[PDB]
Amino acid sequence: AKKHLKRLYAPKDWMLSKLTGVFAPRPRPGPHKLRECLPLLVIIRNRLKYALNAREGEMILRQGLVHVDNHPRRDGKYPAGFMDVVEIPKTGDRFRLMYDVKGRFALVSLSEAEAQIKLMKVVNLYTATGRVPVAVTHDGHRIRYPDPHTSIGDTIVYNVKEKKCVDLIKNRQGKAVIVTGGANRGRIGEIVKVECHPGAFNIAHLKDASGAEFATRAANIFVIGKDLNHLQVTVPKQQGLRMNVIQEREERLIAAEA
Amino acid sequence: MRNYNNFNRVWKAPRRPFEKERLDREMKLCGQYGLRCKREIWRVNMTLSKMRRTARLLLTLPENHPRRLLEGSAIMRRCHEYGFLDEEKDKLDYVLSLTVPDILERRLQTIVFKAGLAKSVHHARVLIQQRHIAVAKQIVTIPSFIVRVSSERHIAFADASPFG
Amino acid sequence: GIVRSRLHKRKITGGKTKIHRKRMKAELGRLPANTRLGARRVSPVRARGGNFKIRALRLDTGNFAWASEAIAHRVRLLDVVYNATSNELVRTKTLVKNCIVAVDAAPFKRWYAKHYGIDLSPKLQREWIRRRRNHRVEKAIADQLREGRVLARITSRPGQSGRADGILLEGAELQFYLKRLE
RNA sequence: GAAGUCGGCAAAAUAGAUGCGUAAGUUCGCAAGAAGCAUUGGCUCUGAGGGCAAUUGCCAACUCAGAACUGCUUACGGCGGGGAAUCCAACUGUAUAAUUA
RNA sequence: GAUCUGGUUGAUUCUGCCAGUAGUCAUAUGCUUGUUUCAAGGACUUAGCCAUGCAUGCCUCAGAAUCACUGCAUUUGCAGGAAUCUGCGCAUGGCUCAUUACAUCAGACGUAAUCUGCCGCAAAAAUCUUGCGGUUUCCGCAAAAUUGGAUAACUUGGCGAAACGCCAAGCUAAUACAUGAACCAACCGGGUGUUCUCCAGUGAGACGCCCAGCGAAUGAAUGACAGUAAAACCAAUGCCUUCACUGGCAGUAACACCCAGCAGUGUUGACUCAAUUCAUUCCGUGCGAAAGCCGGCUUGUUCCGGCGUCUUUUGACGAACAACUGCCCUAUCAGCUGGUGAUGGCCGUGUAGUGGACUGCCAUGGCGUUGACGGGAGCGGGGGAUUAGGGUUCGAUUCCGGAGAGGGAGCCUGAGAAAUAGCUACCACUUCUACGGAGGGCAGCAGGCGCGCAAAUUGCCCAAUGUCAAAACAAAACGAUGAGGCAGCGAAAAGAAAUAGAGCAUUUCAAUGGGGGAUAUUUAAACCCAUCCAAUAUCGAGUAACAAUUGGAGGACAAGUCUGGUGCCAGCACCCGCGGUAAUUCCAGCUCCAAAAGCGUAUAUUAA
RNA sequence: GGGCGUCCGUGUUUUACUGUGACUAAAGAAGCGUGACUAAAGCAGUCAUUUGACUUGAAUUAGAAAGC
Repeated sequence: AKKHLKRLYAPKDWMLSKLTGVFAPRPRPGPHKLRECLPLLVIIRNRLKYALNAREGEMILRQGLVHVDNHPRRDGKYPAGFMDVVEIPKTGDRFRLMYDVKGRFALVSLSEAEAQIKLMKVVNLYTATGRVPVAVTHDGHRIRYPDPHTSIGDTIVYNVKEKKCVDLIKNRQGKAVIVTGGANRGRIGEIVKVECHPGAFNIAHLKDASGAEFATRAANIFVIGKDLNHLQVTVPKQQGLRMNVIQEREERLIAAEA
Repeated sequence: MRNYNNFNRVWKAPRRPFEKERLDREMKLCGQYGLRCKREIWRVNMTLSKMRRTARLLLTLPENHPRRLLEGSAIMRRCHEYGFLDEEKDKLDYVLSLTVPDILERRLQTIVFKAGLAKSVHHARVLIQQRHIAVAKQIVTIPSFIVRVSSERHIAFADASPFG
Repeated sequence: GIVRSRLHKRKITGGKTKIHRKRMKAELGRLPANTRLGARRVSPVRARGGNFKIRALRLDTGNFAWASEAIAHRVRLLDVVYNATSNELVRTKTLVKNCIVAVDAAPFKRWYAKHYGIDLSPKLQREWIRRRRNHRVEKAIADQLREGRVLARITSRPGQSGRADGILLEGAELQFYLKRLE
């Protein structure tokens, strides 16, 4: 039962210098998995800069000033992974935690009304005691009495304010999907088709905007909206697109002139 | 332990310790560029070899191969800056022909002497450590500072020096 | 103590495994609890997540099911008749799963009369009439019920669960053991 | 515990059966029961080993193995001490009836 | 830079090795050192032995305060709070490489074969209690549930040489432990009354009675379907039609009202699984609304807020099992395994679970020249050196994985241990004693002995990075942290770069930091670096005595047919060869050579 | 009346090799950007002009065999 987590063994995305510490904050079990999550401490301290130290971590957190999912969280070791909503009421900033292209956590800012909305993938669907059906979201919510249509692989648009499930999204043929995990992270596109493969991974072909093709294991697919033109969340400023590596570079030279 | 700070070699001693052909070529460079030691030669042999060697690898490669464009242009840019090469020359074959003087001509010691702020190169090397030369508003005490070609206009003298 | 690992065994090829490790607590055998007929005894053991499993030293009554009728009844264990592993376990009477047993049989009679009216309220008489139809009872059973002892096969695992529960044997196997028994 | 004595002479010792185990040397046959370790009673049971007659029925005579319980005061007769080497004769045999085998 | 050179012959051309030289975060050692930046540092031999100190504990507004404790005190007390019970943690971190070749490990799969505290999302109507009166220790009226006895600190007596050693008796708490809650309060069922209410016996209706909660046990059912389109005969039953069971298939999910659709349909690649129903069970080895706490209050017999806890459940952080491919040298190791498990089978047992893991019976298999078995060296890898390429080698060491705490074994507690700064024992060592006894475990960080070619301070600090925790900070009131960080020691390696510049005699025009020092900056504090020699006002170098060394000068190999001394001596020389009286080689002086704050030598390794 | 999608019932090909693609810890190595005064490093910083801006940067590649 390990407790400490070392820098070099922390995931690279927390983006913490090899020098300047032996350890990284180890996230507790929680909604999101260890290897894919960003602790609150790394959010306020390293990302938002509201705290220059871990000492100022508890100063800010243990006061419960920093909300995720409407609930005040006291723990800097709390994992907040993806689709999460991190609100700070004091300053009045609002963040969705979505993946950036290039496979990194980016904090999307969003309007007051859109922080109500949280949409979560259906990881499992089972029957509870007394025939209650339940759906276990990628997030970790157990959601009782979902839509009678929900199935594994579908997103449940979930209102975090009033606690209820609003409309869902299936997954078939073309539907906008953000890739989560496995080298295509953040890259968005329709499903062109899905390979079957009983007893093993389903490899799932996608198409970004402006055409391009790539695959993932279908457990990295997260549905969003009916068409790639309509998406029920706000994606980062580079939507799903990868630029060619030679176009990325020569645009950092032209801009380098100022 | 547990301290991850990467260090590396910048230079290499040659096989065949003394060949009168090389030693001759050495001294002829030491006196001309005002160098302290052979060590400072063997250094521009390795930064030139490393540079040269990746030019071969990329060159053996097919044209338009994604490394040859991106990684190939970047070696070919940085040699236009620093003025190892002339802005007239872009084949990437030219990188593959360079010589120890090209990188020594570009060393702040010779340039302060070439720019004419000093008698030859011994005045220039002392006059840098004496802290008087500044590159652009920045006092630069290292003789081996390689002078980017955009920065060869700005040298003049320090403002904390006698001379300002 | 007792260990479940493989570290002491000859490899397929016949050589010795050289043990570089010490024993672990994740490998354990709790001596057998050899159950027997008698007044109920129990020693509770706490195991591998804080869960208790009840060893039954010496249990008697036990709870027996009559399949094809979908029932059960709480009935003394009279005797341990047969066992497929050792013959000693019969002399000694150890109760282990899939032992065979003689069972008091008496409440099954009372159930089979209370249900079908047959002894081996006119609203409830006709119900009997309705339950008769579609239904028949193997002689070999009802012939055992007259005696008031029915061959059973104890289904619970009495060392782990701390209780002896079983089924009354049927004809497909009831004829196998009766022969195999005498 | 061989100090006895020419010398372990005489005495003691070993000991049945079953299982495991067994060196150098060798003419490959042996050495070998090498050396050495362990088991053994009484009682109540269980398994295996067959014949005959028309799957079933009836029957004789013994042996071996296994278990539970219980006991030893180690307790008839009978019955090898063993190991390391040298000399001689290859071996079994014969041979001074009445001092020499 | 895909490079070679000296030594076999009188000469030659070969084979062919020795010697040469270039690395090495490769270690040692020798001589030498001005300044800076970032670094390894008791691994190699003993996983040897250790004096002494520290190395984990943690409390808020929110679990228990008569300290016969300290402050304030016209309020019944509020403000700290030393200890002590209680809850959590000590199973992590640190160190170390002894063991170890279908083990461990890497990449890739699996648990549908399982346990999983803390943490996230959720679930929750089992229960005849309490008071008053009476009274049969039982009815009857009543409803904010006003439950119980004991323990520590503490006091009294104290035992003992001592001891992270103990004994009586007397007090008193709980979120410790033990008890326990009816109406509020629903829906859904199984079995049934010698029960009465009806209409003609597969009758319906009421009422009575025993049972109907999550979880666990056994048993039974469900956990779908798919290879066909009409008709009619019988009983029931529906519906239509009549007046009547009268005539008859129009209509069309089901169902005998109180719910006219409150489940006719869980999930997988696949399940004896999820879940539901029926029958018997569950006696502690499960289940409280902690009969718990402090805050709001505009307010109290349903005001409100944030914590604490039980049982159930499923995600997550994990645990433990299995093993698809691959891993050094040896045949002067060829057969290995099955007495007493060897490979498989059957019913069990044991386990958290699968399994010869184990008991009984049965079979005779299983492995091996594609190297089993045995032996030798070894923690595995990410990786490092060196390499044109291909390779050869190293990997005790920071990150992941495994193992151990002197040797062995056993175990308690717990969600997790076969734990060692936890217990029990034996062995080998050892420390106190009043002689009766009681102790110890540095492969934690410093440091000691020993060993060796071989390796630093018994230093400061939690400021940062993390961890545990009852925990924010501050306010009388800053948790521990030898993990970690900081400096000391430190020519292992790695970067930058001084020891002069300007116009052989001279002569003199500046310039610099080594060093000194600072209103200070730095830092937790101090250091080091950087900034500075006036900003009104502060140091300084000329034989630059502030003085560069280590190896060489016949050849390979760059540099003397100098001068002394020695005479096959002493010594040099990696190899070849020098020295026996004019020595290009020894010992010296001068002279030049290579590298240079660095340079020889030894052994190991790579290229050659 | 024909046609796709789904599920089920009834009536024959792989592998090496190669191309592409998934799936894969960081440190290390190769590499982009960047005047930490240079360099060994680092992942930073740069800019206005103040009471923030850059949607700030932190690219990308290799990494036996086996497995998909």
